[PDB]
Amino acid sequence: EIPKPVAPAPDILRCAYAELVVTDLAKSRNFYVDVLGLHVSYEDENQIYLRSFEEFIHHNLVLTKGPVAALKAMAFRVRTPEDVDKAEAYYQELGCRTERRKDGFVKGIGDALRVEDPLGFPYEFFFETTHVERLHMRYDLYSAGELVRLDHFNQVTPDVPRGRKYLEDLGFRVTEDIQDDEGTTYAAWMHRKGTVQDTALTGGNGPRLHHVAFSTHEKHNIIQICDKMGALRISDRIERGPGRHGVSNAFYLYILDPDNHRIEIYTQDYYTGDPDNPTITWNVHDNQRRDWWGNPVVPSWYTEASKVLDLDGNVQEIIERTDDSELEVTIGADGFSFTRAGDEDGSYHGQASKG
Amino acid sequence: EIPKPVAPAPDILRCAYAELVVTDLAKSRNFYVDVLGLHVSYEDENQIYLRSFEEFIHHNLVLTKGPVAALKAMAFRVRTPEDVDKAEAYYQELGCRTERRKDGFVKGIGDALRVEDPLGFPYEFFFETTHVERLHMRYDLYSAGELVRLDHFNQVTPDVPRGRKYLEDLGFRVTEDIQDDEGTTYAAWMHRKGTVQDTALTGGNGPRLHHVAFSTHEKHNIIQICDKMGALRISDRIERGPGRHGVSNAFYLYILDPDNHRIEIYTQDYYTGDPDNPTITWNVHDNQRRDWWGNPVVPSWYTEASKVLDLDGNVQEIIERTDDSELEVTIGADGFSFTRAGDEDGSYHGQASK
Amino acid sequence: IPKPVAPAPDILRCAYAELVVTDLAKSRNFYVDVLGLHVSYEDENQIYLRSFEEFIHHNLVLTKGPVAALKAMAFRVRTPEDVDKAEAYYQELGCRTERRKDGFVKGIGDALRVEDPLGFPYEFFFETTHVERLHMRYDLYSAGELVRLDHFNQVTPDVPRGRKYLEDLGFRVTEDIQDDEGTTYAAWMHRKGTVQDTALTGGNGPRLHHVAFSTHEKHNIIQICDKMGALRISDRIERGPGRHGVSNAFYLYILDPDNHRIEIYTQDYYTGDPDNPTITWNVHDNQRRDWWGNPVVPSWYTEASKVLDLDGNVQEIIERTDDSELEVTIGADGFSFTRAGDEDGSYHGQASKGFKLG
Amino acid sequence: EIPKPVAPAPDILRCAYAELVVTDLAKSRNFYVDVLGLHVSYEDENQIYLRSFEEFIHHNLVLTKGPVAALKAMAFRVRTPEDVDKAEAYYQELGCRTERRKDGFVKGIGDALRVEDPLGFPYEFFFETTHVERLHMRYDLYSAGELVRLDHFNQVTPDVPRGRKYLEDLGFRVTEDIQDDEGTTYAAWMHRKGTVQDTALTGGNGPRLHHVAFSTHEKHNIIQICDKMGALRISDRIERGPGRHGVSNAFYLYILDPDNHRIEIYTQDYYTGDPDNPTITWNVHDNQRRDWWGNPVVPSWYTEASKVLDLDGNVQEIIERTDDSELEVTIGADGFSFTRAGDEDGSYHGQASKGFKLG
Ligand SMILES: O=[N+]([O-])c1ccc(O)c(O)c1
Ligand SMILES: [Ca+2]
Ligand SMILES: [Cl-]
Ligand SMILES: [Cl-]
Ligand SMILES: [Cl-]
Ligand SMILES: [Fe+2]
Ligand SMILES: [Fe+2]
Ligand SMILES: [Fe+2]
Ligand SMILES: [Fe+2]
Repeated sequence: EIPKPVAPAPDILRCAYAELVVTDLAKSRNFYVDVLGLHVSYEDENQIYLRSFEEFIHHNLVLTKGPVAALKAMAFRVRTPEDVDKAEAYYQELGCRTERRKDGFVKGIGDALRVEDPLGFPYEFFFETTHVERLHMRYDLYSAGELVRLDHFNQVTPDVPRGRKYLEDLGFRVTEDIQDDEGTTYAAWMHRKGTVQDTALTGGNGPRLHHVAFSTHEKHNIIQICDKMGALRISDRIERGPGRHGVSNAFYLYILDPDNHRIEIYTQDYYTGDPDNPTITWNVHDNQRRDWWGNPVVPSWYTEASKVLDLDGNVQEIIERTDDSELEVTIGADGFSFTRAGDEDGSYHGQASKG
Repeated sequence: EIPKPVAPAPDILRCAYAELVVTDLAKSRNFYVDVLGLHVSYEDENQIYLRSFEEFIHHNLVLTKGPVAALKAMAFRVRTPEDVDKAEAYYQELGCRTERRKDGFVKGIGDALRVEDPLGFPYEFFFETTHVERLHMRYDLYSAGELVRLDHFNQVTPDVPRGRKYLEDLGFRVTEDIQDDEGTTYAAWMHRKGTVQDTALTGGNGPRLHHVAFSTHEKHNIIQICDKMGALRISDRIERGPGRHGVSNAFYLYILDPDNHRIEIYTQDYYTGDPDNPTITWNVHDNQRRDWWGNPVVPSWYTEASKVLDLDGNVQEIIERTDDSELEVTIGADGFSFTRAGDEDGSYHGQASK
Repeated sequence: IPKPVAPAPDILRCAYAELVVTDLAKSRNFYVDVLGLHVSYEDENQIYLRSFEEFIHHNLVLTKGPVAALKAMAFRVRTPEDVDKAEAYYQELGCRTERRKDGFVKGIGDALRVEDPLGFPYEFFFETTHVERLHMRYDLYSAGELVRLDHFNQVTPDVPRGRKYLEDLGFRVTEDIQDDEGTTYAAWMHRKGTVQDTALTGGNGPRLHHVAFSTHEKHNIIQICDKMGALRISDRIERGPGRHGVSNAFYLYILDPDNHRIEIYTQDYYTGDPDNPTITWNVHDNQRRDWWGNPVVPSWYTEASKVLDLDGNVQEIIERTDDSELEVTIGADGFSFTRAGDEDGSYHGQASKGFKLG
Repeated sequence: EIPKPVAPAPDILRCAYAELVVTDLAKSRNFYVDVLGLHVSYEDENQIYLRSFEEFIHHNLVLTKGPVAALKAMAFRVRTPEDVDKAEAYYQELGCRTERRKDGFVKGIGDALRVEDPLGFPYEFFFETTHVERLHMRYDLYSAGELVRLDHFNQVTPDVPRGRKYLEDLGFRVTEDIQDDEGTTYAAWMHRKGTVQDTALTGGNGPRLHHVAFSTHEKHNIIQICDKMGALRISDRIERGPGRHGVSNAFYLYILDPDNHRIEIYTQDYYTGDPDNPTITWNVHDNQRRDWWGNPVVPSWYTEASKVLDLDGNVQEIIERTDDSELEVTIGADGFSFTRAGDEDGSYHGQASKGFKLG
């Protein structure tokens, strides 16, 4: 168990940006700018800084050329400059490795703290950031598939309860989770900004980054991303969806970038900002929990995820999950799922839904 | 081959309605009225007559209680009363069994001809029908999943070229098809009304009815049907989709009624009314041909379809396809498909996609 | 206008308009950069444009000239022989015709242009150069994509006279607007099984009221408005967006650099059955044009494009003598209602929603 | 100027519900339930309690039968029980009348404080509320026009800077405003929950309630409300819209209930939760500021609004605005608006846009 520090937690506003290491900056640019339409805040020969349509902070995504594709930092903005001090004291008490840079790690961010957190993830906390033109009314630029906000991160970690307690102490509130009747937790979702999630934990071998998620305005915008990928004859990079989630209630899609970093497109979850927001727990065998329409979850969604780096830029060692596997208990040879609890009709034994 | 009659073909306007035999009328009512929101044109203890939001003819669907669920008739509206006579002469010349009822087979249809067509399907041709309130501006009745038009039928038949030529002789024009390099035809789509299809042929054991399709206004209306089915905890009756079709370019969904009759929801195909409308042929191994996004086609979509009846109400015997199977050549053990022709990356062998 | 003995040509649909424009570059910016139409051909004299789902060569030809005007509204006919039928039909009507075996504009073959009995330059053709049908080119699809040509709309002074002539030509009336004293203000009529291929608006004419393009969805029309706001050209949004009464379509009217009016349109209904029910609206029904009762801007009733004769000269305007829709609905002596017979929700001497004429 | 109390401000979460007095409860029920599709939490012969599709607190709207239609309370939820005490101390320090009911003023609310605020508005602060079934996945109930959340209130008040400062001290941050070049503020928008607004100030004679706003998921849901009102032949109850706002960037519609209470339908504004969120100031003469497409703002939008009650249930006296009128300076006889700053072309002098004048 990760202890609760005496030191006060920093006041975290929201997920703000991810730094992803990519192997071929031009191929990555083509995906994120030409295919997906993200907006360039800054670029050079080593990095591309990208933002969503409604963003005013400098960026939501930094693509950094490197030898090994991986998550380098998942950054959360805090409420005040003093909250970066609070973050530093909090993680030091946790016994975590930290590094503070008054002029930032990436362009457009000022005083920033990176940490190797108790789950092995590279978290950044910052307040100071360079404001840019907020493009929210630039309908002359708006794409039929426009990505309008950064919504969340999702982390693969082997022990979900352990991670959950730590994030709650940090001020994240759990909104939804997946458990079974034998005391196992498979996943949890947790927030600061008053949507379903700013980050989320998926049970599995980790630390690995499961995905970064961007929002659209409407469901047809997600449909258009699929249609465009069909026209570009890259439909093989559509991993899963489009669908309606059970957990979160959002319309969604998962696609794969050139380094197999997974990107979710997401819209129309609900408000969670009240402190007694009702927590929703799904059973792992409920075939409407991940896709509300019962569409099967492809095995790659459970097994594949991105490496993460430590503060020296080296890949974190992966620790094996020993708790039961969501893949195995739902779609593996001895798995089970149901449509209606207690009804044999519409249940699946040893296979995925829909044939 | 089915020879072309010397008798002139009836002038067919469009698909108009289907009569489905159902085993439990109340359960079927629940599905078509309460889940799907179709509008009641007439009902009693034996039948429910239903129409879409924009329809002015009496109905687009008749649910008839009976012992064995099946298609009883797929009905096309013809241009004039005289076209019913032309239909009778045409099918008589083909040597088909016909039945003419001057006052109709179902309520709200007048003079009507039913035939056991050369592919074993029960076709009806009629002109006269009772007009009803056209609900196209009744937004006080509009559902979040509103079904707005009847769009098409899809028939399973063993020899697609044979059926295609017969339908061409009847004035249907092929818009799209699926073939391979060996010259096998797996499916064809063909129209009268100036959309992609009024009926369609799927290669397989037949005669069987693959589906009846209704359209929505927008893609979100199809999404809502899925969402509603999840809320009703009947997501197991979502068979395939939602998706974008390759063939037709329509946004689509397939669902299953209480007797396993398959219903497609469909929107936003394209205009085909010019007589030189370009015909599109897809390769059977193209994994974007059926679902443009490359999502796999579940085997039940290829293998399962509804029985059809003869004019006595008995189930039509089935003839097994001898041409190659689309299922087998794409997703079966010796099948394959591609994302990009000639590229092993994104190809699938002995396996479906994704 | 008498019904010829000669058979009418079999008309499939509206197919394209040729508009004369004064500044080709400014017109290009509007139709290509703002509206996203697709270039089939262009040079210093003309720009040929098509919608997303079209396979014929073009739906719009922009021709540089001194005086902005409609030069031709073109209908495609079913067979080559129907061009001969059109020629014989209009000759019997006593109309001026011109036949060009190799077309008037690029990508059209054998074509007949006529100065029709209402003074409009109609073209009939079958032969056209097929192009890449872009209907699945989602790599090109814009948030405001125009997917088809839907219809034309013509200003003419005597609507019944025009209606009868178009009925003889094979168009079928779907909807109209009349009053209780027997005046007709507008009529809509079709060949292709939608609400309209052309339409008549009562007023001084011949003038071209608009050309209409379709979108897939209502949000595509909303995006056009949003984009025009972002470009700071919201003053070129004339009217809308709205829901029509007549046609039931979602709509918008915008103005090109020469004030040619373009409608964007979606989700009208099927009309292909021969006994398709006609719908007649009362002129005082404030839901007939905008279903939500939003006021119809006066320019919509007064402004429209000049049309040319076959020499390229502007057609003389003939004044409407029947009552004016503007005057009887939104002028100082006008009225409209929300519910027939109800004073609540009625408007007298002004438009709906609190406005009078500017 | 309203002074900043020494006492700490309550921590306000969000707007939570309004109580509207209505004259004919059945007619009001038909509007809010049958026309608009709000979900009944409770009703009797005197009150109807309604919530939106995604709500889990007891209600977002209470309709209370009474002799004079008016706003009775605009209610904000606070973060903790202790924040109700803080609200009481805060308003007392401001010299405002307060009333505390341990078991609530309306059903499904617990310990609650109502106040006559410094602008004459009846505010409620509460934490405790009865949870109900959250209908957010009840797609079997979902309407083509479904109202999914309560979004905001909008208040008419004569002195916008005076109100703005008071609300800022209370912790609301201004996200957008409308000013001119002569020092006049015509309107301001301010939030707690991280959308553009939880409440808003519109310059005018007040206190009056301008509107209550509900959100939809998508723009087509707003269009459906319009379409349905046409089918019901109540298009005369569509006041303004649908449109795209400049301020807020939301797609919108304004409609009028049976007592002329104005309801906004709203979707797809942007995130404001960062504390340095950029404040956007529009010039009052910019004809894209209220409707981005330049559609004219109907004069009733500027002149009509609902009465508000004091804690005794009597109507609050109206105080006249002396600052310049947005109506007058934009669409009135000496008004002006532009499409492009400094361009005569597309400007409007002494009339509205798109060919209209004031009736
Ligand atoms: O591509 N296919 O799977 C198709 C295309 C159109 C259809 O109507 C259909 O039922 C199947
Ligand atoms: Ca000034
Ligand atoms: Cl999921
Ligand atoms: Cl109109
Ligand atoms: Cl506004
Ligand atoms: Fe996610
Ligand atoms: Fe189909
Ligand atoms: Fe039109
Ligand atoms: Fe508002």
